[PDB]
Amino acid sequence: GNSTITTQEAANIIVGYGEWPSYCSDSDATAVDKPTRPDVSVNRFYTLDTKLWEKSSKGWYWKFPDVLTETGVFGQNAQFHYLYRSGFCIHVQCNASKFHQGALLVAVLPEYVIGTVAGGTGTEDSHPPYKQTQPGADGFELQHPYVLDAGIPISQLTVCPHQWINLRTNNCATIIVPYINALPFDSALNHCNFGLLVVPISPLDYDQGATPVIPITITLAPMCSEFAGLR
Amino acid sequence: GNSTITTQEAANIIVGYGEWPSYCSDSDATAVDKPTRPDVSVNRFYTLDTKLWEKSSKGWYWKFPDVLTETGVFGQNAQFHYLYRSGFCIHVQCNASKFHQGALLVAVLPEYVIGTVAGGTGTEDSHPPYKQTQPGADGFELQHPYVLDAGIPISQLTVCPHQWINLRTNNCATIIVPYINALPFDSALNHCNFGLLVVPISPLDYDQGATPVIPITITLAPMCSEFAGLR
Amino acid sequence: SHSTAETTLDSFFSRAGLVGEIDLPLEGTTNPNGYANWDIDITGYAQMRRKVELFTYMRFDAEFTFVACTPTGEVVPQLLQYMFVPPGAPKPDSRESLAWQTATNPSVFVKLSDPPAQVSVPFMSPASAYQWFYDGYPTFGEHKQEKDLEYGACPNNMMGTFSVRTVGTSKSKYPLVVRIYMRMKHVRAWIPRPMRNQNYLFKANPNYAGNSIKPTGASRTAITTL
Amino acid sequence: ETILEVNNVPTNATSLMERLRFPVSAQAGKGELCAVFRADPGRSGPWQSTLLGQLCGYYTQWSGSLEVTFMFTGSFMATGKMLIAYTPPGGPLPKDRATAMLGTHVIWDFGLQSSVTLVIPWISNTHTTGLVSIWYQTNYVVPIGAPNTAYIIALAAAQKNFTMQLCKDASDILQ
Repeated sequence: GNSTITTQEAANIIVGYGEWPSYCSDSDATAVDKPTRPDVSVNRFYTLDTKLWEKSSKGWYWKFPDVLTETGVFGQNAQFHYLYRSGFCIHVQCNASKFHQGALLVAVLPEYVIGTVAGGTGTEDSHPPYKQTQPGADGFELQHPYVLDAGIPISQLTVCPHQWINLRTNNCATIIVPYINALPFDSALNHCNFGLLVVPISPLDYDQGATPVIPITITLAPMCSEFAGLR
Repeated sequence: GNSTITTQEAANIIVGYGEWPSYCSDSDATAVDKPTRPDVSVNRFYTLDTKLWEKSSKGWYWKFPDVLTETGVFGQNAQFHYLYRSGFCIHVQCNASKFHQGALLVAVLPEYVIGTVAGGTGTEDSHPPYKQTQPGADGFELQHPYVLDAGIPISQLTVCPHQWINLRTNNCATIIVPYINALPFDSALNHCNFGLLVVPISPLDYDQGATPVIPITITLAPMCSEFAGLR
Repeated sequence: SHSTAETTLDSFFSRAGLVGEIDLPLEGTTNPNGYANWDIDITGYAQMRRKVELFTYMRFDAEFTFVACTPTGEVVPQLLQYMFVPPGAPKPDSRESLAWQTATNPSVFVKLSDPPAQVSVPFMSPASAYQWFYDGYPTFGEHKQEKDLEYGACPNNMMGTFSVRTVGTSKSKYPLVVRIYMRMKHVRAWIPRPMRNQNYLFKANPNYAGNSIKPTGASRTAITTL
Repeated sequence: ETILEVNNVPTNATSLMERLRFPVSAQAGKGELCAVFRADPGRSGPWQSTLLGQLCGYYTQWSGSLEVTFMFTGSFMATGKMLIAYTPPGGPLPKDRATAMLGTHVIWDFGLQSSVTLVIPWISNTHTTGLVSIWYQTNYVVPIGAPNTAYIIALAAAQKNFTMQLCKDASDILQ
């Protein structure tokens, strides 16, 4: 941790599926290749940036690990290596005034396969572009949110690991996510293991004050990263 | 308590006269038939309703046990029965903003014999109507406040059991009242054993905000009820 | 107390549903040469896709049963052949192909007069479990435009193919239809997802009708009415 | 726990998201009825938004206790008390707030508890539904510069004593 900022942390922490991230056992590691375990250098607190929440906004999503694939040592140690394995520590911080009000749904959904409009009837056998499906650092903004842009209702999204951000109670959510995939090792650039989801359910509002845009900061850091083949 | 909404209990509680409500011992109770002690079903938290406090309001008062005589099981176990005994647990709740201001005097006055105007000179040997003397659940609004509508100065009311509600410190009053009467057992409909008094002393005020009316919720529940004659 | 046996995955899945209808007429374009290759999918039992998409990763054995008959339901003295083509193995291109004799792909020889053919198929994926969702791309490179059809496609869920014959050499004397029934066995599921709420548009692709988005459930006239 | 769509407005397909939230505003008044829904998940339709309700769609008969967690999404400065009342099968919704009191009810404040949770004692399916009613105990109190309108999210789920009993299949197409 290059900058631990105390947020008066409490039992807000939410283990993904009750499984703390762990290194692949070498009996589990179906390889005689030396698995590169990259200590602290990449385990640092990577803070993506800030997105501006306004009452018209619909939501945002990231794709792990595509978010960080071009973001620092972790990024370079992912593009270069052939096999990748890791967990994460998601700290979505939304700090707003005591006079603001709202609710975000920070949630993590494994294998967030995106479905986008193919035509209002489905006139096209279309398919979402490299941009939309692997947005990376900027993150991508949802267009249809009731359906999670995947023929999937958000009303039950909370069946996934999730942390509420009600502006009257908390300003910080803390989700840690273990590596989840059929294979112990998959590609880093190609198989986005899971997706971070944060959607304003109860929309923001205010008497017209001096600030109309609430920040949503996502800080995150790998837990037990792991790489194998080199370049 | 069917819905104890924790307000984090505090030393606002005020024993009547250092006398906790108690069942009348039958050595004290001049009766040989078994006195009906009506379990929890009637000890439930009766919440009258909410009165809207506005800066022109002068005060309100209720009459025990006239408040509940027609409101639920307790009312039914009083109108039917001939003799009645009980205490009460008064929980006056006033929830307002931190920008509002005012001060209430929640007070309990035994035998609140009401006096009404006899004429601007005193033209009438009049006597107050069934409504005013027994307003019941809805409650009655004071007309003359400095005098407690009984030739009686409110400036000394605090000699009665009382709890202040300053909006900068507290939002809740909690008075418990033991049965106080010359007789151990009296009628429920005819002798209003005492009266609840809640009068704004330091008046409400505000620069024109978004709320001009502060609510006053009154919850109450009997303590040591006791009934005798049947129908 | 009661029992949570029917709310188990096996009770929820272990019922054989119709997954394949194969028409074998004597004249028509439907099946001219007389053979059909049926790529296995756990759909067909249409109501299965929503169920099976409750989870992300799944694992199971499969039991296939083969009911054969004429369109009248008449049983006729025909000797059919059900041949199973495992993944990767070459599928038959025509009735005279050597694949029908290539005994690396198991094949069942049943008469239509005999009761339905039955046989069990083990878990076939190279992966540790089936995926109904592969949020990404399967290849390891390139940038070309038509890579989008590859998006969301996991080949590892290739369970194989069933091929039906007459048998040869000369064409049948009877109009035939075979029904394939699939029942799951030893079901293990994993990552649970919110259940599908919009009508399906494609296969192996979770698209939704963009202009016609209906809410998940029925609606009412006002919030305070019954 | 999953989100309970109590609010129903489909025509506004662009903003179907309104279905997840209560409107509660200062233009209301004491005893005014905020919202009301039934306490049977298998039937359409406010429970159909729940993961529970649609799983039940795959089953025929069932029985158990339910719990509905309400979460207040207003500002820190907003206050006001709301009455949630349960009225068991048989017998209609109470005429007014007072008559909701005599039955099992819950006095909910936004001041102290941002999230209150109601337990539905028992509902079986031996073949009316039961009835959850939410009332305005008080005014909606808000200072200057604070929103006169806020929203509530309802989260519902069943408890471990819940069982589904007979298997059925639903209504969603292929292709």
